[PDB]
Amino acid sequence: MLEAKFEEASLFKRIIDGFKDCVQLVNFQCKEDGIIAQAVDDSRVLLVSLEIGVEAFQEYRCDHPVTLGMDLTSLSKILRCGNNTDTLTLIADNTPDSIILLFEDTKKDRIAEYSLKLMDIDADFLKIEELQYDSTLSLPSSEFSKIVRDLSQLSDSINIMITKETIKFVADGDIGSGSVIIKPFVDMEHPETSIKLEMDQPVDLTFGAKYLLDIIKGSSLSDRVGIRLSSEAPALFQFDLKSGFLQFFLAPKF
Amino acid sequence: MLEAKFEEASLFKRIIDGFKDCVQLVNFQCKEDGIIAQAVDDSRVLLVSLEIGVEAFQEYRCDHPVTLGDLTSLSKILRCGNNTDTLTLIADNTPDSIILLFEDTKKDRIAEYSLKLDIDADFLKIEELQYDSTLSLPSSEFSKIVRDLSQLSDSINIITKETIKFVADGDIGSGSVIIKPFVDMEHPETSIKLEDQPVDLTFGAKYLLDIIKGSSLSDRVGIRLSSEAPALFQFDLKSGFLQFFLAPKFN
Amino acid sequence: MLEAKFEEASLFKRIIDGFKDCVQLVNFQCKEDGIIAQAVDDSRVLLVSLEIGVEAFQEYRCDHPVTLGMDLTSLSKILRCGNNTDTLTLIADNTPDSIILLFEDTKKDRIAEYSLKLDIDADFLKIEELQYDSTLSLPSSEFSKIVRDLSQLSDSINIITKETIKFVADGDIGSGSVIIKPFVDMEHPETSIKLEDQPVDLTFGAKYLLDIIKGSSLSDRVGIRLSSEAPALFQFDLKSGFLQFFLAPKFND
Amino acid sequence: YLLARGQQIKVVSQLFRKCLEIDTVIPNMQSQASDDQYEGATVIEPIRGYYDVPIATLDFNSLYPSIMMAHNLCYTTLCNKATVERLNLKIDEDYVITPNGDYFVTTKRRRGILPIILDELISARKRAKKDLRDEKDPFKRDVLNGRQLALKISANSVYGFTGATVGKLPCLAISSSVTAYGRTMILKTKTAVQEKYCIKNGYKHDAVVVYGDTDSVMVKFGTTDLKEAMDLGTEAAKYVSTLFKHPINLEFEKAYFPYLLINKKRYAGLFWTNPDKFDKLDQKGLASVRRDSCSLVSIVMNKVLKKILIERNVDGALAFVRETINDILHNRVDISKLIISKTLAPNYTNPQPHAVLAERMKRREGVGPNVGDRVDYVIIGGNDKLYNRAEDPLFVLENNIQVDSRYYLTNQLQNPIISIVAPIIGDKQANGMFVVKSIKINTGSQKGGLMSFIKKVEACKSCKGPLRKGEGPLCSNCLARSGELYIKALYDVRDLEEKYSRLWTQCQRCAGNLHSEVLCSNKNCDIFYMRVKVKKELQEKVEQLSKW
DNA sequence: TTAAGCAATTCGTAATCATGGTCAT
DNA sequence: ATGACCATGATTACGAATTGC
Ligand SMILES: Cc1cn([C@H]2CC[C@@H](COP(=O)(O)OP(=O)(O)OP(=O)(O)O)O2)c(=O)[nH]c1=O
Ligand code: SF4
Ligand SMILES: [Mg+2]
Ligand SMILES: [Mg+2]
Ligand SMILES: [Zn+2]
Repeated sequence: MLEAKFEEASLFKRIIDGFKDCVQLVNFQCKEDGIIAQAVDDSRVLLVSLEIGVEAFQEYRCDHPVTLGMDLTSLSKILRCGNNTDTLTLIADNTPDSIILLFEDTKKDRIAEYSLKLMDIDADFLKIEELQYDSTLSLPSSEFSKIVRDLSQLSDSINIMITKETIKFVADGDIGSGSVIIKPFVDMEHPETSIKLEMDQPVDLTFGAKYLLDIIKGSSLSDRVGIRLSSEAPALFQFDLKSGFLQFFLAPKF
Repeated sequence: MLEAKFEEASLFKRIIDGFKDCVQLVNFQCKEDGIIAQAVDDSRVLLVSLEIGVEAFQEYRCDHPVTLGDLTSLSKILRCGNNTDTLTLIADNTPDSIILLFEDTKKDRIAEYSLKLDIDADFLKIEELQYDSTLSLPSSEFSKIVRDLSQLSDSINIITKETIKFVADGDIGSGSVIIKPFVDMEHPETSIKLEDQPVDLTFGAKYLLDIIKGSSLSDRVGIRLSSEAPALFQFDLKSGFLQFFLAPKFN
Repeated sequence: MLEAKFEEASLFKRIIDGFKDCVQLVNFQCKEDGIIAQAVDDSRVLLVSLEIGVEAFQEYRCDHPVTLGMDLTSLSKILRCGNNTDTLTLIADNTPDSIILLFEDTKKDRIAEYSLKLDIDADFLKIEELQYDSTLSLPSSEFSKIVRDLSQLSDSINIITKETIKFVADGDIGSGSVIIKPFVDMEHPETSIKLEDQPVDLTFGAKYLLDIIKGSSLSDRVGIRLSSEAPALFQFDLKSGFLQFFLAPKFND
Repeated sequence: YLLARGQQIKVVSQLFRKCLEIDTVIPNMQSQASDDQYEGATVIEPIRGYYDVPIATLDFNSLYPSIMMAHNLCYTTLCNKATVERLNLKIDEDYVITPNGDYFVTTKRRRGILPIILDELISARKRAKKDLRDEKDPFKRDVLNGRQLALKISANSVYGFTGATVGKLPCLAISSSVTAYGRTMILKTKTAVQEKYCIKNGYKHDAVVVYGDTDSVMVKFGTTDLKEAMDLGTEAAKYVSTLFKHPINLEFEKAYFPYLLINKKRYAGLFWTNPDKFDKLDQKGLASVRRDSCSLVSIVMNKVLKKILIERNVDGALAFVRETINDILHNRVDISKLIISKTLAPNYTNPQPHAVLAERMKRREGVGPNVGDRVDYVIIGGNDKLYNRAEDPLFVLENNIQVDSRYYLTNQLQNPIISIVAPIIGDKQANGMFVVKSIKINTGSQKGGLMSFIKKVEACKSCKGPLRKGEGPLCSNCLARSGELYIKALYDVRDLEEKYSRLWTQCQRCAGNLHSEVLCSNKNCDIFYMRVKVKKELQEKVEQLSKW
């Protein structure tokens, strides 16, 4: 019997809304050390992978590894029915036909017990074949999201140039072009505004903006994002969590 | 000649915006005591009744009882009204239009609007019935609960053992929210009232979504349920109220 | 090259906010004293005129006169990429084939260079009216309010009597009249309203008025000059210039 | 001329011949630029629902040619007010006025030549239909039907040419007059068959004109009996033809005992020309008889309508629909049944899927389908617009790229099945069975930009427990089911290997050769796109069985 | 220089418009 | 505090395809 009592429903709502658009049907694996769920989009170039360790939760009674066939649209509809003062708890019996979600308010008030039906997506559980990335950069997430937004406004193909320790985005469209050249920044006052490039290998890669527009949606969970780039290995965008991550795996178009 | 002077221009704006979506044509029967207005829904399932007293107007003459027969036009005209404005209704003898004077504290800013008024109102005989349950809860809470449970199904199930339970069973799943009366907090406005016989009715979501739009006149909403009569959804006013009669679904 | 650096990036954005909706294409003619550009709608009822002086720039260098015509919808996209801490800088070479917009910060080295391709073969700049029968001024937010309120009742709005500004609109659902008088005791140098000869009565087009009132973002005070059988002047003051609108009236008899 | 020229040259030649035989010269009227459209017919409102009562069908024999040859309508009979006033022609005897307002003259003044051409064409069609009547072979029956169908197109092409603005001698007066006459005639016959067959005259029920398609009126007499309905339809058609001019004639053609009127110009039913056995199952306008819908929809709709009308068991039809949905969601439908074909156009303002597909094929292969060719494609899964998600079925079969099963369920099969089952089981009960309660994400043999260098952690079976550190196809928690999952896997492998053997041995028999390799490119064979799918699926299921 | 007509439904994509969530104020 | 602005459903329009008379 799984019983994952959170600390605040906004955490899980943002966790889901970070990737509820790219993918739509996932398998949440409630194992004995938290929750882990990976999926791939229909275009098969984007792989979402989420890990919420047991530390992020408040209570965890799951004693047997269970699987939940979540449909992200219905679950987002359910999560939109949550307040900002509720301790959402996900309960599931031995053989789960449906999942129970309770947004019991801290002060004694109306408990919100929703029963969401589950499916069996019968998919495979995947994992990245790891490799030493050519450059593991860290960058404030809001700035990255703004950069992707204003660049994708121009064209539909964003390029990244990691050379000589200056992260560079370029986009060459029909109405013109746009080139952002941010230097590696570091400061003691604002730790979020920190950009430390790696001179391991120069990286010149171009990704489709139609996928970065979905990557940048999970920009609220992590105040800063870690982008790992390699000319052969597929790029990774890691949004760090309190006890996990919401990392995306994207492959440059070719 | 009918001459009302609203205390606040935003008052009548909130009054019309609470029901301007479920009904299109209404008759404003203005009398010495005040104005009475009722009309059925376009689908003939929702009944609204408007009651305003003389106590909400800074000046209300209403010489002769006159009937004021398009909610959209009224809302478009009332939209022009600003904060520091005193809306004044003006109606002549047997009118074909109506003047809405938006005066200002500064007498150098005057804005008057005329609005052309024929509605065959099937006047129903409303009568105070003895309902099985009579509750009251904050308007923001009920609106939130309905907006939540309407996404799950098109029908909402609402009291047994002095405790209401909002249940909606749809296709993607089901949702339950318990309801217990309380007045523990000093402020009562956030209290839940409840008063005789168990009642379990099911209403359409859309009409509830139109009714919860009335959560702009009072911080509380009273609900009176009867197994053999349409429900009573009323929002209280300082000088009246705006009530709703919703016919439940089939058993 | 062409070096025109704005004091703040948020200035050019509001400047173009007036053009974007009504103006389709406009050829910017640069000079040694500032920038000027004009255009007329496809129906030839409204004329726009831009005048930006050097005083609204931290540095200006336009040794040779330049003339570039581009799309505002594409330019607005480029301008929206500007943070509130960056400085805009227009960059164009001799006989430019494309304009270059530059955003730079002052604490962290962040260079944002955007290119924009630019010619309609039309540079007709004509202004004739320099004397109107009445001059008034009022807040830009207040005029836009009255305009969008009256536009809901009809497709045209009629604007002038002795020491009073009258806004009247008659339509199918009814009529609407807003009468604003100048004197205000507020003692605030912004929300005040002034009016300064001959009575004026002319009806214009609502749509054009909606497109004009959208220039309320450039400043907080718009002046309206009226003249019978003459295009009205809708001007928005600017620190080094203005954005004036020439809307021609409609024949009413 | 029959292969490089349209239907205009034939009527032109006929007109010139009849003119030469009648001492008449055809002017060289400069063809006008173009026109938008004139007023055609007045299709009656289709009362939708399920009709178990026999609906008779009464249609007109060559409606527009009959109207032409019945009112002396031609080029040589087209007068106006000035002409009739100058000649002083009596009304209703020497000249007549059409409902469009145009003026013509009776046969007493001048016999037209379009009536003669139409007499020739209908006398040809009469024998073309008599030959079909005296013929037994079903293939030869269809051939004679096509022969008859081409002789009623030209008889209608006469009116089309008189109304064709683009083309010589465009006389819109005559086309407008025949359309007005047709509209007024169908309205009059509807009124007459609703008036005569009612309660007052001594009939059992109230006849109601259920549907009308500009020449036909599907009157419902109410009698559940079928032979009585046929006899009443014949009597009604005869009485109606009694109230018209000689060349016009209404005929009782068919009856629909189970009638399902889906919408306007869209219905289905059983063809009863004899009160003892239904002829066929009609499908007018439905997505089954269309060509821009995958053949799966056609097969499903055929089986569903067969179960509903012929056998009359909606439960079995709903069960079959559920099974089809499960097959779609679990990738159990062959690619050959998921192929959509669309006719390419010369120019495209709004981009289309097949147009972009043809462009990509030209850029990639080296040559693509030119204009006029039916380009076929399947809708692969993706995020961008639908026109950017379409691929050659051979490219899909080779690259093993996945098919958008949800698209085919909701956009291809959901709407027609819903529209045909809702008049029986209601809208909500019909739409409830289309919820996605199960899914199969293939993610197999798709090695590409990201689908390469990825792992499969091989979770536990029947519980998907990631804590499968202990080897074996099952975790220690659900080890009690080790005798059922093996049975499931083994029987899946059995079915797959039987199907694989049947398909490949069948391919060898077809190729004629046994000791040689069968490298067949024929993509029109139902077994094509299926042998490779079964080979792949059997490979995967055998590799899954090898874990025990 | 050459090409029958119109009526009707269904689906996809864009353009436009109402409405809510969150922020400088 | 009040709307501002961006994001997200309804509604309309029209191209494209095909079939029905
Ligand atoms: C098929 C077709 C039809 N028309 C018009 C012209 C009049 C009506 C009657 O057509 P219908 O096929 O039912 O057959 P119909 O001739 O009326 O009757 P019968 O088979 O002789 O009984 O439709 C056309 O203009 N072009 C066409 O290709
Ligand atoms: S796929 Fe068809 S054509 Fe090819 S060998 Fe098999 S039966 Fe013959
Ligand atoms: Mg016919
Ligand atoms: Mg027909
Ligand atoms: Zn297990």
